[PDB]
Parts: sequence; C-alpha cells; structure tokens
Amino acid sequence: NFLVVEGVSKIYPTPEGPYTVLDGIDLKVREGEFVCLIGHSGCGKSTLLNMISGFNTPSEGVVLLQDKPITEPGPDRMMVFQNYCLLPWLNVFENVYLAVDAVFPNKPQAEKRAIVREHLAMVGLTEAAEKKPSQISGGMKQRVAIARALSIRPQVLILDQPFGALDAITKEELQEELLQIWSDHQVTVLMITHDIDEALFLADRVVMMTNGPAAQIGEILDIPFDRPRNRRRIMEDPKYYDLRNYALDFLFNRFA
Amino acid sequence: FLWKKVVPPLVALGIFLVIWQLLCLNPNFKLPGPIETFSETWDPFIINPFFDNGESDKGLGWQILSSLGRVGLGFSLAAIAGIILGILIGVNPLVYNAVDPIFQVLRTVPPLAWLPISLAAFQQANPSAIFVIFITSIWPILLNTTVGVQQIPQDYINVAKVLRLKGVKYFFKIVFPATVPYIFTGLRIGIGLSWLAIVAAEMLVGGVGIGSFIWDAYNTTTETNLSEIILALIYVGLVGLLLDRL
Amino acid sequence: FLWKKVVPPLVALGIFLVIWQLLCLNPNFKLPGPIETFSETWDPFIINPFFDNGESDKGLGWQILSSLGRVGLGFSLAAIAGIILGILIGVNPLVYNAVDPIFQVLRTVPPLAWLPISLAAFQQANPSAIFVIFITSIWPILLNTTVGVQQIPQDYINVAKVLRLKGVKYFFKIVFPATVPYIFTGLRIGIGLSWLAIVAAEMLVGGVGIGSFIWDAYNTTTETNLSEIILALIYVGLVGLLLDRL
Amino acid sequence: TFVEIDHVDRIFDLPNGGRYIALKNIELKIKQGEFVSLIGHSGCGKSTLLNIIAGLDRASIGGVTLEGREIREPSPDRMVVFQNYSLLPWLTVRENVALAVDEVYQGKSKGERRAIIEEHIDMVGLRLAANKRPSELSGGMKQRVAIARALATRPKLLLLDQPFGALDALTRGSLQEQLMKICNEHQITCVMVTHDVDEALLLSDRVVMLTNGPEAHIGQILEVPISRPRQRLEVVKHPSYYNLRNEIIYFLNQQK
Ligand SMILES: Nc1ncnc2c1ncn2[C@@H]1O[C@H](COP(=O)(O)OP(=O)(O)OP(=O)(O)O)[C@@H](O)[C@H]1O
Ligand SMILES: Nc1ncnc2c1ncn2[C@@H]1O[C@H](COP(=O)(O)OP(=O)(O)OP(=O)(O)O)[C@@H](O)[C@H]1O
Ligand SMILES: [Mg+2]
Ligand SMILES: [Mg+2]
Repeated sequence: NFLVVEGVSKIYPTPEGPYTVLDGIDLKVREGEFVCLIGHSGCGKSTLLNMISGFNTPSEGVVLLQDKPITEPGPDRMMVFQNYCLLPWLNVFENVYLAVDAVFPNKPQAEKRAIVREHLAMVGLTEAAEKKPSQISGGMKQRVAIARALSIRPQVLILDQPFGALDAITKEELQEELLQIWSDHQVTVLMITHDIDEALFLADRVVMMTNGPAAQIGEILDIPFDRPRNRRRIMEDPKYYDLRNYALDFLFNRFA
Repeated sequence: FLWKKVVPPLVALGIFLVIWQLLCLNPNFKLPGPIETFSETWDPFIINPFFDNGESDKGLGWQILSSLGRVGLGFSLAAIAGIILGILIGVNPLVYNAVDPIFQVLRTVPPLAWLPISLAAFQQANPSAIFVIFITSIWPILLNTTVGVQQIPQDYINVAKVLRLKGVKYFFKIVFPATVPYIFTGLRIGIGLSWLAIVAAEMLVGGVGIGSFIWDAYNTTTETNLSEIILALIYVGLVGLLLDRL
Repeated sequence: FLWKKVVPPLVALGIFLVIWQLLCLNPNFKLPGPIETFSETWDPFIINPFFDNGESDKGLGWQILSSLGRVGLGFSLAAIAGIILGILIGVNPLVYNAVDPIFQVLRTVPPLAWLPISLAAFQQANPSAIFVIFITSIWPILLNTTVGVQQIPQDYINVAKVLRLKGVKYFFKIVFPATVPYIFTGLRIGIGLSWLAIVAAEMLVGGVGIGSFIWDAYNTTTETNLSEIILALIYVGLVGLLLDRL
Repeated sequence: TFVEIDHVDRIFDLPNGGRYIALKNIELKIKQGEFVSLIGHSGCGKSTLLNIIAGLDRASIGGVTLEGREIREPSPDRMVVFQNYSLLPWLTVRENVALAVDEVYQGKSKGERRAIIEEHIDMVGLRLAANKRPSELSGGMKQRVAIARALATRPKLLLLDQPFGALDALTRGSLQEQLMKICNEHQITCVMVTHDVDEALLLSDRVVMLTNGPEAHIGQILEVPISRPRQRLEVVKHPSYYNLRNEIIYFLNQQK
C-alpha cells in the first residue's frame, strides 16, 4: 500500500562466477511505520536498503513506493550512508546546508539557515560548525550525516547504522530525538542496527535476515509496546527480555 | 619570515647557474655561459627595455608584452573551452567514447603544421595566430578535466544523486570542487604550452612579439646570436612564472 | 558486440567530415575539403606507401617510421625521467619548493627555441633532435606525477607510516598504485607533445621523417600543398592513437 | 612500566580566529601485557590521545615514553586498527592483510607468510571473500580485515580504535574472544577505544575515562577486579560487575 518489496534479488557478477546476495525478499511497510533491519555482517542489510533508496537495481524484482516503481535515488528517500559520505571541502554547517538548499530552494535565507542551525544543535555539533570533516572525529562525522538527513525531513528515512560510533549517552539522546521527529511527521524509518536493545526500543517491527549467500527474510517480529516508549520502563515490561533473547537466538542459530 | 620558500629557490638557482658556467670549460661546448650571455646582450637589452628604434626593433619589453596579449587571449579561450568540454566529456561516457579518436588525432598536430591550415581557414592571419595558441594549449586542460571528472569518488556522487543536484548545480557544487587538482594542473600545463607555441604562432605577424624575435635571431647567425635568444627565453619563463602563480 | 565503443567513434567521425566539406562551400574557405584532400594525394601517397623514389622522397611509410623511432626514444627517456623525478619532487616538499621556478621557466621554452641551444650543447645534431623531443614531452609527466603524489590520501600514507614502508617499497606499493590516473594522464599528454615537436626536432636531420615532410611542403607552395600536409597529419594522428592505447 | 605518558597536551591551530585545546595534562602508565580501555564521549579526544601513543600525532608539550625511549614516529610494533579502517582499494582482502605482514616478518620463505595470512583470515571469518576488493565489501566486513592485518604482525603494543563498532552481536562477541587470548598467549599490551560498556569490562583490566569537552583530562582510572580468564557469562554474575557498570554510566551522564 505504501512501500512494497516484491520478490527482489541481487546477483553480483564476480570473476569466480555469480554471487547471490538477496533471494525472494518480500516486505509490506505501511506509512509512518518504524522498521529495524538486523542481522549478521555481510548478509545483505545494506544491499536490501540500497534498492529502496534507489542505489541498487535488483537483478530480479521490483520495489514500489505508493504503487510506483523505484529506479533512481531521490530526496524523499534520504539515506544515512554507513561510511558517512561528507564533502571534505565543506564545513559541518555547509554539509547540512547543501541538502537543505537542494531539496527546497523556494524560501530565502535566514529561514533555511535557521533549519540548519537547529539541526546542528539537535545532534550537538553547535561548536563544530566551521571545521571540515578532516577536523572532526568519526562520531562527529556520523552526526553531520544525521543532521543532513533530518533537515530534509523526507517521506521515508533509510538509516544504515546511524548510531554506530556514538557513546551510550549520545546514542540514547539521539534515539529520543529521532523518535520525536518520527511521530511529529509522517516519516517512515527503515533502520539498520547491530544492537538488539536499540531495535526493540525504536522499531514497530524487527526484521532479521539469514546469513551467508542467498539471504532471505526469516522470522519477522512485532514489537507490542506503548507508542511513547521510554527507557528504564520498556525493559520493565514482561514483553521485554524474551523478545530480546529471541533475536539473540536467531542470530546465534544462523551461524554455520 | 619565508626561509624555506624563497631561499631554496635562490639556493637551487645557484646550481644550474654555476655548473652551466663550468659546462663551458669543455672546448666543444659552444653554448655561452652565464657570464658571456649576460654580458653580450647587457648593453642594448639588459640595460633598458621598452625602447623603440623604428621598424620592429622594440628591444624586449614590447616583444614580451605584444606576445603576452596573444597567448593571453589564446589561453583564456582554451581554458574556458577546455574546462567546459572536459566536464561535458567526463560525464556521459557514451559521448567520451563518441569523440575519443578525433580529439586524439587532432592533438598531435604540431603548431607549425597548424600554420598553413589556419591560414586557409582564417584569411586575416591576425586571428590565425590566436587559433594556433588556442588549439595547442587546450588538450592538457581538456584531458585533465575529463580524467578528473571520471575519477570523482562515488561517495560524492551518491550525495549528489540523493539530492536534486543536476545540471549547473551539480557542476558548481560537486564536479568543480572535487576536480580541483586535475583542472588546475591542466591549466598549469596549458600555460606552458601557450608559450611553447608562440614562435610558430607569430610567424604570420610582424616583427613585434617574442617568437618573431626568437625566429629571426635563429635565422641570422651572429656573434651575439645564442645570447639574445637565451635572454628572451628567460623573459618568457619569468612571465610564465607569474602567470603560473595566478 | 562492440556497438557503443566502435560505432560511436565512426558516427562522430561522420561529423567533422561532412561539415568539413560543407565548410568549403564558402569561397573564402581556402582549406581543401575531404574529397579533394583524399584525391589529390590519392595517386602517389594513398595508393601505396613505402615507395622509394630517391633520397628524402621515401613515400610516407618511412617518413612516419623514421619519425616514430625518434619520438620513441625521446618519449621513453622523458617518461622515465618524468615519473622518477615526479615521485622524488612529489615527496619532500622542501625539494619541490627548491626547484619550483627553474622548472617553470624551463618548460615555457618553445621547441624551435631549443633548436640552437641543442646544437651548441650537442655538436652532432643526431641526439640534439632527441633532446628537443625529450625536453618538450616531459613536463606533463613531471607535473601530473608531482600533483598526484601531493594528492595521495592521508589514509594510504598512514598505513605506509605505521608499517616500515619507505623508499623503493613505498613507491611501488603506495605511491604508484594510488597515483595511476595522474601518472597515466601525464603520459597521454606526453605522447601528444612528442609528436607536437617533431617538425621542429627534425629541422637538424635529413629529409626523411614526418616533420621534414611537413616543413618542406609548407615552404614550397604547389597545387597539392595543403592536402599533402593534411594527409600527413592524419597519419601522425592515427599513429598517435595507436600509441595512446598502449 | 611499558608505555608511559608524562604531560601530553594537544593544541590544534584552527587558523581563523581560534585555539582549540583537545587534550591537557594526561598522566597514564600502562604495564606490560595490560589491557586498557579508553571510553568517553564522542569527540572528547579518545582518538587524538590514542594517535599520540601510536606516533601518528605529535604532542604539543609533553611526550610519550615506550620502554625508556621517546615515541616520535609510527612503528610496526604499535599497529593501529584505524577508525576509518584505512583500506587500500586496489588490494583484495588477502592482499590487504598480506601487505601488513610482509615488512614485519621479512625473510620468512614466503611459505609461512601465506599460512599466517590465511589463518588470520580464519579468525575474522572472511575466507569466502579473500579475493574481494574493499569496494565490494561491507562496513563490518571492512572492519574485520582491518583488525586481521593488525593482529598478523603481533605488535608489542596494540592500539584499537572502535574495532567492533560495525559488528553484530555474534561476531563482536566471537571477535572479543581470539583477541584476549592473543593478549594472553602472546605478551601483548592493548589500548582500546570503545563505546560499549559491556565489552570494556569484559576485556580491560582498568578503564580510563576521559572528560567531555575541550581541555579533556583523565577522569577516573577505575579497575575491574575480575579474574583474567573471562567467558562473558560468569563475569556478569559477579556482584561487582553491575557496580562498575553503573559507575561508568554515572560519569558519562554527569558529562552531559
Ligand atoms: N559490489 C559488490 N560486488 C560483490 N559483492 C558485493 C558487492 N557489494 C556487496 N557485496 C557483498 O554482499 C554481501 C553483503 O553486503 P552488504 O554491504 O549489504 O552487507 P551488510 O550485512 O549490510 O553489512 P554490515 O557488515 O555493515 O552489516 C557481502 O558478502 C559483500 O561482499
Ligand atoms: N585537526 C583538527 N583541528 C581541529 N580540531 C580537531 C582536529 N582534530 C581533532 N579535532 C577535535 O579535537 C577532538 C579530538 O577528536 P577525537 O577524534 O580524538 O575524538 P574521539 O573521542 O575519538 O571521537 P569519537 O568517539 O566520536 O570517535 C574533537 O573534538 C575534534 O573535533
Ligand atoms: Mg553495510
Ligand atoms: Mg575518533
């Protein structure tokens, strides 16, 4: 109805033959949902979300957004890249300002400028607004990509491990901010996480993919918690500490 | 306090200026040394430039200035054409594959071979000299810009693909800042080639301009023959050095 | 199935071959068209190369091969000298700041201006022609290599610094693989300059070789004057195209 | 003592109208064979301090002493797992590890060197991708080969900068093992920068806790009184385990 993945697959031509990454993945993501895609390293989480963002054409399959095939990346499908693609010649302010000006140039300065300023303060890079990416740390590079994506406020958000290089305090702070902007708008978030505690706190549904070649979706879960999720209370519910080890069970079972 | 950026040029200038003199100790070495070169031409030329003796004997100040306006116009047109074409050729790999050979076969034509062809095309011989400068010092700018665009990292292109960065916005925000070393190196080589083809280009104009001064001094063998052209080359290099640092 | 790699060059070859004929419809355009250029020189030259009718009249195959052996030795020396130097001046920025000016002033010298200097230094005139080719087609190889080394990402340098990679091993494992687009682009431009100064270089040798054929056809005006030099340039371009893809 | 730090104080120029003090007055002594964690906030100076020990960065005032000799340049006995993984795109996974172990062990008959590369690939589980370039890997996959080439050299001092950030639950837990036993079997002292508290306690002997903001200094050097053989299961059962963990979260919260 909103975002349909219809039997997509990915074959990568290698000198040793054909390598299969994806095989028969089906998804039905409704508007405004939060989906966390977890799995092993090298199973195909980034490849699967690349097709939704338009960066990878499926070998056999099609991805539809509102009954429309996806073939080219757009600004309504903003992505947070796993490598934090930032332009080295721009500052933290200019990197975010590039996305703001490109997706809507109609309004003049001092209004789109304020959008950049508030998003830098949201991630906490207020002091780091005049330095190049070569002068900031890896975690600070991550927050520039987050601020760049959140400023556009796209129809659907695609995140590829957006909190990997952040400490516990900073990561938890950004999770709440991500949730706040997720509810105040109609943003659909497709998120990749390697932390089980992170996926359960944010996602409405948790999707796991099998490891190795020809990876398909296995044992999709639902997350039945009250919408205003808060820490120190979601762990208190009996629905926690059994969904979590269920995810750990699948991750450990996929080995060999 | 520039002790490592103004002194090493002078220290390095000490070499190739004294060993040049020692190279003349060999009797077979007919090339004049720095002492001979800077003394034979000292009286009429090094004493004062910008002197007029009628006809076309304008010393060296006007000769290097008259040719400066020729290479300046030729390089400016080639720099604009080379950069724009290189960006257009760098993108759209089908277009790069389309005109691949007719740019390669057209860039091996010597400026002396361009002299008769440009005469027939332009029957004024004033813009013919400009074309020789333009068509010679355009391939380093064109090739370096094309290779620079083709070598843009996918990370910057991915950022451009997500946003609606296409057309002039894509070139001015992604293509140009990324390919700065390639474009500027092509301009650096292009500057040298504008002066490298000034002797041939100014074969269709009067006796004023460096390149006509070099040509007629090479044809007429006198006692102060090699010294005159060597001093002219030094003037060209210094002018090309200021143009390089610009 | 080369439909987007061999076909577009010929489709793009149709343009600049028919508009070239259409440009001659203007009576002021004295340049011969493709039809007359390939017809006036058809009988003696295009029918069969490698015909010897006496000294300095060895058709066109020996002309394109005698010059090929001159640019081959000149470019090979310049390619080695430029790459080895470009790495050495590319690293050690103190050396780069040391000989910055003496290379800029020495690369604006036209090949025709190198002709009297080479004769004085080399009183044999056989290697002096090689020197003109060598000294002309060396700076793009030198300039691109220095820029490439200076633009090596710090990530690759960090890997080389943590390990004991320095000297020959650092050049063959980090400097060379990283600076492949820069070095090869300079070589491609260097190939063009070797043929760009072949007319000037062969001013000191016999009448055999392309460059002597261009020069003596430019000095003497005949009915098949412009057509002969245009055909010779086509042979140079095709040979340069084969050398470019190597 | 094995590696010691007197008074390192890092100042960055910030050419246009500023003077940033990343670090100041850091005193730290690490004994031989000791595993030290370097937890802290994102952008506080963990990598800058780690680089100074490695030699990639020069302290403005102060110095780092290793076995009685001053540190002034990078050396193979101080191999670093780079946060950006610093992979060479023109070399495969096997060749990237091969480049690391070819200069540390010159004169090894080229027969044992191949075995060293292959068995270190086994440890990180990249056998099915030893012929793939970094351009055709994933973020977690690129991280594993980065640590694979570091462990192949067997450094006297091992410097780790977020070595498990892009790994899932099983691989990170599996790669936490085969790292402490190398530190146990071989006399390897390790300095680790991590953002996961549950893994800092499992690996380290004492936890250095930097202070958020400019002019960062060492807050606490609290040590874990747990037996050296750890299997990640009984260490949690220790009553003191949670006491140290909440102490770590305590200082991280007060730096907000
Ligand atoms: N261009 C490519 N060519 C060949 N194989 C590729 C290519 N891109 C990805 N792969 C392979 O696809 C598999 C999964 O890649 P992908 O980047 O989607 O992993 P992931 O599970 O999302 O990553 P992470 O390690 O961050 O969890 C890996 O085996 C990888 O080698
Ligand atoms: N060249 C530089 N110029 C200016 N400031 C710099 C420079 N290098 C680093 N900094 C700043 O100094 C601090 C040191 O950053 P560092 O990489 O050490 O942090 P970190 O704690 O390792 O980061 P993270 O946890 O995000 O990876 C940061 O605040 C950074 O912005
Ligand atoms: Mg990935
Ligand atoms: Mg860091």
